[PDB]
Amino acid sequence: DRLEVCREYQRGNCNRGENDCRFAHPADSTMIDTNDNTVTVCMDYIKGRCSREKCKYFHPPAHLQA
Ligand SMILES: [Zn+2]
Ligand SMILES: [Zn+2]
Repeated sequence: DRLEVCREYQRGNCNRGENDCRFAHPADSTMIDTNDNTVTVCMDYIKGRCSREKCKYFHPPAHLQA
């Protein structure tokens, strides 16, 4: 899974906010591919199985997985 990052979020301008927005709002420490502005998803998280203390892969909220 490779999710499109919210360009408005990246420039400090997302008026929808993270909860509503259907694009990714990744943390500054999260792996991002600058070639296409996507974040590769943590597949463990999708299954409720990510127990890593500091995972560097995007954990998509429920409304993005929908
Ligand atoms: Zn957004
Ligand atoms: Zn994870």
